[PDB]
Amino acid sequence: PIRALDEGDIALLKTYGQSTYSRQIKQVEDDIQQLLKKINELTGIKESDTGLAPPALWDLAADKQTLQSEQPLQVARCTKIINDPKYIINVKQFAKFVVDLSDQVAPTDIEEGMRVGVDRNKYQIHIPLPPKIDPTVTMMQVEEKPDVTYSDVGGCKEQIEKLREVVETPLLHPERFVNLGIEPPKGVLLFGPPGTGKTLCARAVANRTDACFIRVIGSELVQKYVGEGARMVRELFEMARTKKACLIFFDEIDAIGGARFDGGDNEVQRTMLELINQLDGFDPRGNIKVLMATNRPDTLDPALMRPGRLDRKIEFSLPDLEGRTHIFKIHARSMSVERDIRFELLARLCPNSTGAEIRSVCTEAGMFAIRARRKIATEKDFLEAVNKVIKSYTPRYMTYN
Amino acid sequence: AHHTDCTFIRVSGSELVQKFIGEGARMVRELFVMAREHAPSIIFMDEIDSIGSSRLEGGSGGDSEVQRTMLELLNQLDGFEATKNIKVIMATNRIDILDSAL
Amino acid sequence: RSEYDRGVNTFSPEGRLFQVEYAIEAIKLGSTAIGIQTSEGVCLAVEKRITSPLMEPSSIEKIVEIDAHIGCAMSGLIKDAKTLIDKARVETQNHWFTYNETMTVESVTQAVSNLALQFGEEDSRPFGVALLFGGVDEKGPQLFHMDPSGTFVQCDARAIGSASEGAQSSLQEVYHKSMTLKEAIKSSLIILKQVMEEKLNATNIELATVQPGQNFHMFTKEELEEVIKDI
Amino acid sequence: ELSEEDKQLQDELEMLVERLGEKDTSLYRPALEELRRQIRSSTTSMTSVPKPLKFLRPHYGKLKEIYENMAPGENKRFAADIISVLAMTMSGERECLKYRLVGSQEELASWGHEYVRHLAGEVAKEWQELDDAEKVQREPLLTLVKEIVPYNMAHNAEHEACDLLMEIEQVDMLEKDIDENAYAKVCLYLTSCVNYVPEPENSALLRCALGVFRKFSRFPEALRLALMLNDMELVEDIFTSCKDVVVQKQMAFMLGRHGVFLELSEDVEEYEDLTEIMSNVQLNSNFLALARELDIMEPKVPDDIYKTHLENNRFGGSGSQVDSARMNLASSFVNGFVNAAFGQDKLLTDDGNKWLYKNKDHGMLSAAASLGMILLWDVDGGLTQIDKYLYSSEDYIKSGALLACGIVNSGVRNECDPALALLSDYVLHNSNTMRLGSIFGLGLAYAGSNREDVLTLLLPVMGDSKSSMEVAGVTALACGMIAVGSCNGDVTSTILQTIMEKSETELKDTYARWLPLGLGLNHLGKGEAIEAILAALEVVSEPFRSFANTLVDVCAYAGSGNVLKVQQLLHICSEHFADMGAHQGVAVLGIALIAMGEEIGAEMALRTFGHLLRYGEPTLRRAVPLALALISVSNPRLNILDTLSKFSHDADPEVSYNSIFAMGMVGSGTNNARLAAMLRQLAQYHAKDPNNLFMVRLAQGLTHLGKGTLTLCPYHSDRQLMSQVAVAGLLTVLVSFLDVRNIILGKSHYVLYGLVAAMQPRMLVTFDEELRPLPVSVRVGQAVDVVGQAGKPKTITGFQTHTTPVLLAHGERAELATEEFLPVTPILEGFVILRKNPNYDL
Amino acid sequence: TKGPDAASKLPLVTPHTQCRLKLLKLERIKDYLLMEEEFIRNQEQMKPKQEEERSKVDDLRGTPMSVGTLEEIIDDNHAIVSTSVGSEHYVSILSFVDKDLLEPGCSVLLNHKVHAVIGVLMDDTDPLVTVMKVEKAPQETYADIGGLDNQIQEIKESVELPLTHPEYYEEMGIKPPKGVILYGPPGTGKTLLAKAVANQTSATFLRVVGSELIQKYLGDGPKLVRELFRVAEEHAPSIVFIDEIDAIGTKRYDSNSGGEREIQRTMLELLNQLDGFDSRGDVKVIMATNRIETLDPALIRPGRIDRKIEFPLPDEKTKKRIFQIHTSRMTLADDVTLDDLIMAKDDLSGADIKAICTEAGLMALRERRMKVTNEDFKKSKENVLYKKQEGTPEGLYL
Ligand SMILES: Nc1ncnc2c1ncn2[C@@H]1O[C@H](COP(=O)(O)OP(=O)(O)OP(=O)(O)O)[C@@H](O)[C@H]1O
Ligand SMILES: Nc1ncnc2c1ncn2[C@@H]1O[C@H](COP(=O)(O)OP(=O)(O)OP(=O)(O)O)[C@@H](O)[C@H]1O
Ligand SMILES: [Mg+2]
Ligand SMILES: [Mg+2]
Repeated sequence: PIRALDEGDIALLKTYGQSTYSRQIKQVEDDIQQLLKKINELTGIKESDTGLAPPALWDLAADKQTLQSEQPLQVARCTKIINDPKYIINVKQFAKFVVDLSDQVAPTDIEEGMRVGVDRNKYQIHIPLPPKIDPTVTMMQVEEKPDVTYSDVGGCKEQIEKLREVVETPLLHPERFVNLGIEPPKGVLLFGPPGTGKTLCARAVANRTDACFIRVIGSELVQKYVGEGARMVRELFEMARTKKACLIFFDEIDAIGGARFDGGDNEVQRTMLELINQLDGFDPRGNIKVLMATNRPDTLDPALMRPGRLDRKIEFSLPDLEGRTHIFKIHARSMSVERDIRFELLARLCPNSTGAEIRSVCTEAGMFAIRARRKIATEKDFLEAVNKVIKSYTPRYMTYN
Repeated sequence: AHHTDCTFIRVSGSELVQKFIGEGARMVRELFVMAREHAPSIIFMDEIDSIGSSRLEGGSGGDSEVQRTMLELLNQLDGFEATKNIKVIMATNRIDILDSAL
Repeated sequence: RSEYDRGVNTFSPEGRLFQVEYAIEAIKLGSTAIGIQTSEGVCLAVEKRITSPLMEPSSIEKIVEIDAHIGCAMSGLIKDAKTLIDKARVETQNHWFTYNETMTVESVTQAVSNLALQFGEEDSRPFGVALLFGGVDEKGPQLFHMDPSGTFVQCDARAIGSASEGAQSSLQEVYHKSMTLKEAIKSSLIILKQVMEEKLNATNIELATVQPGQNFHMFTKEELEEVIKDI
Repeated sequence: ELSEEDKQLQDELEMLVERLGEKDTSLYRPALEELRRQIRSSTTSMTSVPKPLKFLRPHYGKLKEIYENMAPGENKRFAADIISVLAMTMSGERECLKYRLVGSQEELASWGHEYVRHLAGEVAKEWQELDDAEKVQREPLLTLVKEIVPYNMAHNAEHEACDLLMEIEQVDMLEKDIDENAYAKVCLYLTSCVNYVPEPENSALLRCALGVFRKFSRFPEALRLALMLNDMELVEDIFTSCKDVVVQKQMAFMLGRHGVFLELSEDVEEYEDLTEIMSNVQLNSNFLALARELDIMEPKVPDDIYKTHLENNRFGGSGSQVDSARMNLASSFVNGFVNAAFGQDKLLTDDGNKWLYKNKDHGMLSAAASLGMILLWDVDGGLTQIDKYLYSSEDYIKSGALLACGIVNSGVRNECDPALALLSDYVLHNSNTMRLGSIFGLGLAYAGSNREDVLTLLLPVMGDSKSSMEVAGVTALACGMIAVGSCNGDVTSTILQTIMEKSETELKDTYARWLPLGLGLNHLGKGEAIEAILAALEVVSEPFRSFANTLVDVCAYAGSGNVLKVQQLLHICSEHFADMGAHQGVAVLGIALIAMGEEIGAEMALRTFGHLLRYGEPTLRRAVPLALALISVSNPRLNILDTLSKFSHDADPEVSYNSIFAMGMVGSGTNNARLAAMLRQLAQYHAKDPNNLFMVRLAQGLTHLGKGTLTLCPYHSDRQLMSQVAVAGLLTVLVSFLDVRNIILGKSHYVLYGLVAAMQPRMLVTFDEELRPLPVSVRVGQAVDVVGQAGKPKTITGFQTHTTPVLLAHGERAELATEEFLPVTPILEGFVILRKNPNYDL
Repeated sequence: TKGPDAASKLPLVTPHTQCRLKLLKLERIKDYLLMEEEFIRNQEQMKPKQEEERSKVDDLRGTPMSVGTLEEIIDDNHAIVSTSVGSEHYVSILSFVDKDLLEPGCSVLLNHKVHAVIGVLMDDTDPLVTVMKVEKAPQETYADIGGLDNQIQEIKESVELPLTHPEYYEEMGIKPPKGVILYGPPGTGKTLLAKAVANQTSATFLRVVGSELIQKYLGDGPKLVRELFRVAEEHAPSIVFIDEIDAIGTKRYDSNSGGEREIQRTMLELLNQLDGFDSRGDVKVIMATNRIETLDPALIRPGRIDRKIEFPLPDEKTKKRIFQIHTSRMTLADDVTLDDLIMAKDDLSGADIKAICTEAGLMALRERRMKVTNEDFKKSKENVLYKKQEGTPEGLYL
């Protein structure tokens, strides 16, 4: 029995009511939106910054002189030298050319396998170039020590000692191992529950690594083009070999080191196979201690987990009571806490909680102390934080006693 | 679609599934962007049972990808950005199988 | 472990039975109980862990009279603890009946372990409760600790429950062979207050003592305040 | 189509309208009566579309002609009523109103609510269209309003009634039509609408509101609106009209907070107590008690404030051993502002003279001023601790000692007024600097006093041609501060004669920019009496004439929020031509001044200032940060701080100076950790340029002023009670600051102390009727409304139960969470008298 | 530095109801808008050196200018730039290019003919990421949420308070929670609390769907996540909102599919950015999921998501607050006693306590009434509550 609306009904509904100010307000809103759009269009620039130096820095009219005189040179590698000598040059992907040197360079300068520049017209070799240093692989280095030391890692004395015996002791004091004929393990696989502190130990090692520390970004190794990830792994391991006693950290190794299956991952599997032979196989790896971490060790290919590539498998178990107390002290060193805080009770109230949950509890206690305007967080704040962080995420406890 | 005087974009059951991961979400986003550009518009999703079924857990059993497309559609219809002048008509038997988010 | 820990009848690669350890973990969820054995006698202090003021404090049983000369402290599952305590009482009464003598604390602990041992020997699950047996016998004051696995060993001062690790560590520091009952009780109360979430008072702890000559004496409301006054 | 009843009704109505064809006796009366009944029943129902009205699309032209021809009495009126009700939906505006005007009167309510609303709109439109040429049509509209207003009052339509009454420029009807249950709604609506509606209607609206509260005997709010209009006789009348002692005390305390000191009469009960409270002598004790409660009584060291330990000491142990005059002045300003108002310091009270000796001329003057700047609100103790430097070995230190004495007394008034006695024999003192110090001491101690003795003594100072130009500017600033926002006739004439007598050769100097400052300060907040001022100023030759005109015009409308005047200022800024740039600088400062009145104005002025900063010229860009600082004084808005940080590194130096000063002013007393980190980073970055580092330390001092317990906002009581003395001091500082090198960084470093005239605390200490500290659970949060026009006091949100005393940030409002007491004043700011609730029983 | 690019928003009008005070407020805002328009329109017109330098630079640069990747820096006036087609060119670095920004991996701007480097592209942000940035802040503020107070307080302490009042956290010594997860039944107020935070927040707000982070190509997913977080870091104070996290945050499991293993890789890149080697910076992540039991434990562990805010179905007080919020605009009648519908059994969510409002309005329109009545609300509830089929047991329990 419902009846549809007509034109007169619509008109009366939109008129029979409030019309003394509704029309004016609606028009004002529409025109305010229009004015905002007009202003945005009028400015609508946000001039994007470009690398233009200060006016005095360049102030050069000879830049045109160098542009007109100097000529761009394609970079290519001389695969072979022919004997007037002729040179076979691979212009990356363009084509293969058989060119001869320009008078500027001497024949002795150009050697087989060296990447040299060539003119865009005749392809003559004009100048040698330093061997390629990959930009992503080079940026994969640390060159900035994180500010987390071994004193910030608590409850893992045995694990930390094993990690040092793997990545630090063999580098600092090779004599203790050479005298007894002991080859120190070259790799460590830090596997444990998430938030237990593997990455913290890795950061501590990088902090006191006193060598080349390379953090392997799982994103770069997985590349869009086929064969690019294996090339990146091969470049990273070469850059590690050129240095002395390098340290490679394969964070979240389960990102690429999945179990092979029969297209599936395929390309990532090829990159994994490239890392496997680099770590172990022909052509000994050298002084490159590999550090791998993963919260899910069961998905790794058995080849990558075999004790020839990851020699020492450190298990980062949930901290025991002493470990939890030490973690609480470490994370509460800066907190303005009262002097009677029984950290033992807070440790015993977090039965199975990693270091990350302990830090969360400490931050929650601080936030509770901030809620009520108190600058000192009493033990009651810590108890409430423990309830909120662990217990939050009676009849069941009734049976127990 | 006859008496509409308005763009009446149509989406069948399996048109948003797609093989390559992320193609369903991209297709849904392009569909909604085009509908907004041609606003007002009505999107008809016949046989929404295909994509939009009750959400299943992860693991080999779960379809996952269709789940991602359905999540994209859910955000589009009611998310951070509220659609203006875009009405969706979805017809599907078995009303009880559709997840309690669509 | 997920495939080997679904029964006391399965052996883990280590050879561990991954169901008794779960029983120990379950006993780890009970209220802390402390027992100190001294030449003068044996003292048992525990945590009430009262959940609601409406509940009768005497309804929840942590220290019970297994016999007039042996006291038992519970920490863990209520049902297993009650069954084991009743079996201990029955065994003590049977020994008195047949042999006209008070069964030694070692004998009662053995009897209770026997029932704690039939955890699937074809005449269920391990009894998820640890009992601290304290009493005086022909050998003098004694304290015996039992775990769901059935292993029982004499302990001078054992702490069991939620705060087992810290309580035991502090007991090692605060225990000596020449302690008297008063100092032992004071130390036990101090330790319990140290490892107690709520401020210690007369409504959250029940203290039990068993000295030679006298019987199992559980401190009453008035008595407990007298001891907590100084600590 | 239509339903059975629908078509039946439509056919019946068509037949009824058709029966109006010829003129038989028994057709018009029955047809008209039935049409009236149907229309009334339809409209006097729910908002449903009035089916009789929808079906009614005949033509009344024949009906209108018969209406005019026959029965000019009842039948004509009935036809007019029917046609007017019909036109309520259609567009017959003039005819829609006229048919009701000439039709049967009956009553508006008998027809329908929507009809009454439409009639109110029609009346407003006609009144707007009806000018003063003919009053013949005026009376009928007044008669219609006479009944329209009560209908809205009775049916919860206060908004519509207020809109109609203030739309026809006639508001007095509220004086009698208001009801007890609706005084709050009308008062809140008019208070909200006062700011956004211009003059002279603004003045009439404010006066009518005052009348409403006076009729309802709402004394605090009536006084609030009297301050609104700045009508002193209104304040005196309200003071007379009080019979209640507790309300008396609360109003006296509030008026002391405003800074307007009215002469008290011994006849009033508790004259001594009320005068002492309104002279906020005990405010020092209350602030010290709050500091003790917060356990922050320990003085902070400038070394700690700069956090030199944390900064990357690239030059360790060799780059900080040079104590120049400028960095000494910066450190003095820091160990002042920061430790200010606590009445104590571990480096200034004990090592004042040795540190002072290291400065030269202006620097030592500023150090001596900061000497007393340490102890604000402690009159006797401050004077005792500063007399030793007042007797300093160097006679030049005496001016700084006088400045410090005035700053100590700043914000506190003593009945015997030591400052005037101290300066009586020194105002004529030949050396310029000591007289300057005495005058500034008088200004800080006697900020806003408006005591005729001080102005009369300054008149010889104005006529003292022997005084130097800087002394002349200081005297003008002091005379303006004495009569801030008063339009002092004697001072007006004095400044008028001085500025006309001024010479162009001695006017081209940069120090001649304070005379318009004083003119505006005297005429600050009163824009109805400056046209003659501009006419007189037209005599002076350009370009200084343009700057003086612009500054006087801006200060005439300080806070009035006039869109047209801001438009003229924007025009002035938009045209590109020093003094010509002074025009644009004062224009930008005026944009900020007028925009600060309302939240919407300030928020939009932020965008306008950013736009003119990214488009403007060097003078506009220089004036931008000062305008932003003035708009958001002691309101550390994150967007404003971000823009100031973005422009703090600008290649133009003066832009950097102004940006750093704006950072310091905006975060006055906020103790913003982000702002503090930004200031520290800027100080590290500008470690080479002495001036940038000096004013970065200055900004740090302003931000840490009172250790987060002092606020320089020129507004109060929910950020609406503008502070006349505070605003005047702010304009003086800003005008002295548009040119920093010559004044701020030149020979007049002591000008920045003028802003201390705006110093005020922010706190939530609660007392009892005896005035003893009475702790009470108080909820704290931002006053953000969650409803429409229900007239709610902002529906305090972000509740945080706190025990008084508590700290309320800018725009932060806390309410008396305990119904045990009812405040004498509805607001909850500063100290309040918690009146025990008699209605509630424990 | 590149400080926050906070979204622009006009001030709020309080009256809401179409009273003349709202008209005055809107007129004032429009006046200031016309003010700005006139000022900026006169500036260029009223406007009447560096032109020589600009002309010289642009004539040396020429057009069009190719955007390429800098591979290495050989000398101070020579570098190897690889054009977009993968071909490396040994081009000459011109004087007018700040050598400080020239670093390997940067997007260099090259002359089209000689390929000589002429400028360094600064932003070069992935277009699929620059879209995420919130420019127009949503109009839904905090007053537009009924209840969810505890939740509002937690979200404010996580994403809002730290910027405004960092003093408290600095003195207490605790780093403010930098990650919050919003989980709960559907239609509870998760995306709303996100919209309100974006409206009030002064930091750059980035919105993602959890499905746009997945790209068809292999390495595009992790690289897109890295680009998003790099853009968030570029604007120091930022809030990143990943709604529908359960799209890519499903529990990691051995998947015999590159699709699944690619999605897992995207999740791993996300969790590496959130809390891994190198600090995350001052970027706060807000995530919403109507399913938190299916998320990878690593993603929702403390350190990445520090406050697992729960969003329950509204209770009686919250339901009354959502009726007041969604009926304030509506012209209710005198007999509308909302408590009758507010009672409910247990299962009325905001969406419903709003669709119910919309349905009541529509049913009022059906009877030609713009003022709703109690019967309209009851019918609307009966019509719009038909969501769950049974969701209940039988008459077993007593
Ligand atoms: N054992 C620990 N001691 C102290 N702090 C810890 C510990 N474990 C974790 N934390 C704290 O938690 C932060 C994050 O933990 P971390 O990233 O090391 O966990 P993880 O186990 O490596 O994580 P995932 O397995 O998910 O990769 C650390 O930076 C540190 O602050
Ligand atoms: N508590 C509430 N207060 C006010 N409005 C609410 C509330 N809950 C829901 N709403 C309204 O209903 C809409 C739906 O809520 P919201 O968008 O937060 O859903 P959600 O929790 O994100 O659910 P989904 O899982 O479907 O994304 C809101 O945009 C708002 O208009
Ligand atoms: Mg990690
Ligand atoms: Mg959502």
